[PDB]
Amino acid sequence: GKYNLILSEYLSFIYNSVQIPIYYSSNSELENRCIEFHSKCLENSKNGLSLRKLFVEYNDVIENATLLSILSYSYDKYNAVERKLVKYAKGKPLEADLTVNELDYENNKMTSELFPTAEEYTDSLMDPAILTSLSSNLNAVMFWLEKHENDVAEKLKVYKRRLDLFTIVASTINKYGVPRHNAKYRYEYDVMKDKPYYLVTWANSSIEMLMSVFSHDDYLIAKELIVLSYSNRSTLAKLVSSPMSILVALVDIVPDQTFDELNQMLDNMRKAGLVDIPKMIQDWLVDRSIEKFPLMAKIYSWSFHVGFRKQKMLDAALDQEMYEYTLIDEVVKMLEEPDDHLLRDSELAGLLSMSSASNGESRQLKFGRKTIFSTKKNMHVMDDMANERYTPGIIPPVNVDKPIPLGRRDVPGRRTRIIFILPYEYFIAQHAVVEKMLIYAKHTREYAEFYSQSNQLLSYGDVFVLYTDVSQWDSSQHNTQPFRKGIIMGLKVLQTLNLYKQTQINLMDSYVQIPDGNVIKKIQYGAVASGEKQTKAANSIANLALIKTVLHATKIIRVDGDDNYAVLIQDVSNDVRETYARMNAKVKALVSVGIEIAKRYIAGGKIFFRAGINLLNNEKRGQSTQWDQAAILYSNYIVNRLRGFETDREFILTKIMQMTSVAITGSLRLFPSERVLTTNSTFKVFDSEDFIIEYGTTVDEVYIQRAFMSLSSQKSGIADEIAASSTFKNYVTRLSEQLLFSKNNIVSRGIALTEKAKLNSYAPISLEKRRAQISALLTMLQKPVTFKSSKITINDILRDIKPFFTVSDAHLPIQYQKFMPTLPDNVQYIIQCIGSRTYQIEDDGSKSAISRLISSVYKPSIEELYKVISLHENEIYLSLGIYSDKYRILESYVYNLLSINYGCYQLFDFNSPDLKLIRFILHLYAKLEVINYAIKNGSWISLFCNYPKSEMIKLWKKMWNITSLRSPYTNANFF
Amino acid sequence: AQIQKMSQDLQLEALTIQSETQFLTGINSQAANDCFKTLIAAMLSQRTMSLDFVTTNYMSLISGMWLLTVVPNDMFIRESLVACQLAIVNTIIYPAFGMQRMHYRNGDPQTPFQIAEQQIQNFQVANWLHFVNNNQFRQVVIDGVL
Amino acid sequence: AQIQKMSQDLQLEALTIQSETQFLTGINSQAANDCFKTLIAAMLSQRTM
Amino acid sequence: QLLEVLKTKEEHQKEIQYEILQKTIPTF
Repeated sequence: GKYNLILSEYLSFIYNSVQIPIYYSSNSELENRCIEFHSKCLENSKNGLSLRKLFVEYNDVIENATLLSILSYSYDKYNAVERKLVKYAKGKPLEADLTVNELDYENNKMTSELFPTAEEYTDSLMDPAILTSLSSNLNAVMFWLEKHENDVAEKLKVYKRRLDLFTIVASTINKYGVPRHNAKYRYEYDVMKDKPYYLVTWANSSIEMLMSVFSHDDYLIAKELIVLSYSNRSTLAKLVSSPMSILVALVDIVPDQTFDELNQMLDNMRKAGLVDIPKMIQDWLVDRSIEKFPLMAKIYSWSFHVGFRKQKMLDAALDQEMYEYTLIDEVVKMLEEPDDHLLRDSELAGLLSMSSASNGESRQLKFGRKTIFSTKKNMHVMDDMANERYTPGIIPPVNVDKPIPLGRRDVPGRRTRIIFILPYEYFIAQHAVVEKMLIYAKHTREYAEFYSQSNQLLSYGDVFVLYTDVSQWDSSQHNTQPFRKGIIMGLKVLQTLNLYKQTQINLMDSYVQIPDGNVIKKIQYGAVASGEKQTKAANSIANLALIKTVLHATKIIRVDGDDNYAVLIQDVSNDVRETYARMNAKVKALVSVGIEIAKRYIAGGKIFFRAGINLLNNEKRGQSTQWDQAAILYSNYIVNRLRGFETDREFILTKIMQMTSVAITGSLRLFPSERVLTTNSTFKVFDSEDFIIEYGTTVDEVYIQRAFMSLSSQKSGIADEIAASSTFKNYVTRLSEQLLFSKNNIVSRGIALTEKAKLNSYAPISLEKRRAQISALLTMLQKPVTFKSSKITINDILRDIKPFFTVSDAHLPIQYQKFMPTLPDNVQYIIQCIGSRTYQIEDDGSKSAISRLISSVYKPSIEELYKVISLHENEIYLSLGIYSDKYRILESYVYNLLSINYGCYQLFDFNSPDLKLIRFILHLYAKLEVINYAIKNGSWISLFCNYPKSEMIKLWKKMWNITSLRSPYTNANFF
Repeated sequence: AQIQKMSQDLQLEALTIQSETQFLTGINSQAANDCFKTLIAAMLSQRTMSLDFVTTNYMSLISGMWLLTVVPNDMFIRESLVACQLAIVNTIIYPAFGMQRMHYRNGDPQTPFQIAEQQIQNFQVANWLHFVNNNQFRQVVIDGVL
Repeated sequence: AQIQKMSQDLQLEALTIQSETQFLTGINSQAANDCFKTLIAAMLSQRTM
Repeated sequence: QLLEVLKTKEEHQKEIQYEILQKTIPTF
């Protein structure tokens, strides 16, 4: 509710030149009243008259109806930033010491220097890649300061800190002015030409951090990073974080030389400009009390919000007898028992998987009588099959003749790594084998990433120690020979076994299409990179193989991407490092009570997670939309809050206000309301109370809820014609002809949409759908009242059960200690009372008998299993090649719809003995209600249920008719 | 067809499970052929196999008795006949033959199936035991050349 | 070569919970030389271990 | 967890002493 009113301040703040609220309602009489109020408001404003009398004349509308959005009639230029910023440009601009970056262009020079001419310029090295503007951030920041310019006591101190810092940003930006952003939210050459190239990204990071400060320490930290980052753009993040690995070993629940290693980390930080942050760690080392460890964590998390190290592709590419090691035997075990049908029909499975396949070059295509630039690997199969070009038995050579294009992955505080771009023959020849490999991993604890439904908590608990950072080793030219030799050595079935082998052989000698300016060079490449199916799976096999080789009783051994550990000091560490050295491999072999790795660090016997997800600077420009960009931003914010870092929620609200609004005219924007924004739908961006999900309980919410589903999926005048060409029909039929026998169409209908659901990706479709959606969306807010609802959802089901639950105050004592100290108090309180789980809740039906039987190579989603299970015994399909399971399919479907596995709920033990407070759906509804109350009150409530026997049958029918709501942004799933 | 009459003959329901875990066993348009082949070769090559079951899949056990009656047992590993039999003896034959009292306590070494022989009395039951237990292979020489 | 026929013979992973603490056997191409030398000197030197 | 925060607090005790002895041994 505070969001809707806050938005008013923001609009009044930006505009000084009318605001015409818009109210809707399920009530029919009120609705006409809403229309009268609305109509009169325009007239009054377009006539320069008051509106105070009208509001009094519509108290019923304000008090009893729902706000749908707030129109804004403006007539300035949105250049209020230039004017507002000056008040804060009092400080002295920063001057970047262009003598800090080993790589010239990494230095914050003047754009006109790095790129003398326009045809030479490329924001490819600093692009925020986010669909929001720098001016907006500046505007948003100014709004908060105006609002909190009079706060008192401690609140004021936050302002003084925020005020100070922001000045650094305002002062520097002011010197060069505030850069103007184009429709594509990019930053052209003319605007950039006379300004410090790395200005825009820097401002975003500085703004993101300064709007994340609260305590004094946050300020010094935001302040030191903000300043050094302006000139240092290649080691600040690495330097600030680096010592965290040694620190974990320090606290109870170390050899002299280890201490020196830490001193050097501190010195390097010091010799690099740092002052206060190094001092803080120094103070911490006097007692090394886990009680004061939270600070060390804020530093490691904060170092990430400095931005993304985006260097030139070639530079990134450039960094790249005793090999017992090439154990990599592991391959055989994973594929020993399996004439598995999967291995025999590997070609169909890989073909089907394409939806979850990597990416290839944006080839040229023709379907029917047109041309397109699709980059999706699946479509390539369509063009090739309908062109006699499709030839999987012949996997394209990846060498000098036909080199490998290149993709990339950027991450704060680490040298850029490259990603191959192999054709589709490679994915197809790798899906079945990898998939079979994973099943073995799935039940092998050594692979801490795959094992069962295991969550990071299980991994944490396992650690009766020695940890490593084999990230560089996975790309060490030395590694490729062994790695490939082992996979090949281990290697319908023979056809598949052989083809996979060839992928390795073509790779053994792989050339890279590495760009080098507006030109595409072409150098060699004797290192291994990612881009193959087997990448993540095979990489682990190698990493596990490596530690076994290196390893004066092995209690546990584990792998996890770029880290491998084992619980079995100065002598052992030396012996370990020298051993790693002998194999000529760059690695961080440490030894300790604690361990640190890329995904989680265990300092003090407590589990910690890094919290540095850049919010105002994205890694790459995907295909998401401005709206989805916001829902994604809010997702990111929640994950951070949960992990540690916390950007002020008011700021986030401001961004959502900027990011969601849409203009119908050149002087009229339409800011969607809080009800429109948070109501559970395909456009839901956030929650009206972090960590708590609501569901239509009032008539209005449901009235609007059914109304929104309507314009949820709007056809694409491209995604249909594509299925109209012989290509699509041949591809679908061709795939099916080797998958079906009887009348499969239930299966057949799904496959088509399986493609029609990703096809939008193609710009002309995503853009066509996105632009068209605006016309429908704008009109949608206008006038509805005409919908033939009949479909039911969780909202409708839950609304039914509510009245039958009797709530009464109950009490729950805190008994479980803390192990994830960063969790916000309200979240931490639930774990303290009911505990937490170290497992994921089956939300796909994968663990049902019918599914196991179907596992034919086909794989029906939870939705399909749900629809199929709801069928008559006669109809129940097993057309594929092959029970009262009916309960389990529904359970997985329901849990999926409640995101019980994502968000903060994934950290709650929903089967906690303590969560007695309740007296399948009635129960889960009972549990969610109690948990949510706990989060929003700190106290517990006990629920009683006297659901009549008659009501249960009506409800039972509803259960098998629930539809979904797509929005993927909501994605909070972090561990 | 079969698996459907299967659900019938037993009478199933709603969160009232009993025999429901006996049909992640259908898939035979693959299983029977494998089980068949597999069995022979085993004999011929005279290879020794293992055993992957559940303890809640009673049916799967019944059929075991089919198997066991057949292959002279010595054809399976030790750690496997052990499991199997005791699993039968403890959750299949006592628990509905008012013979429980002692769900059968065991400690490895000796023959946990065997011992069931000199155990309870009943003739039909009793012949099975001797025939299966002391059932072995007949070591035969010449066959129209060594 | 040897350690491989070893696993064939050894029956590595068979229920037991303490695997891979028997195979730290490696670096043998060395271990043997150390074990060998070490043993003699011990004797001669008139040492005790 | 305990069986490894005590193979470090017992390789200090063990150390210092295993050494208090080495000071009684004129071995370079």
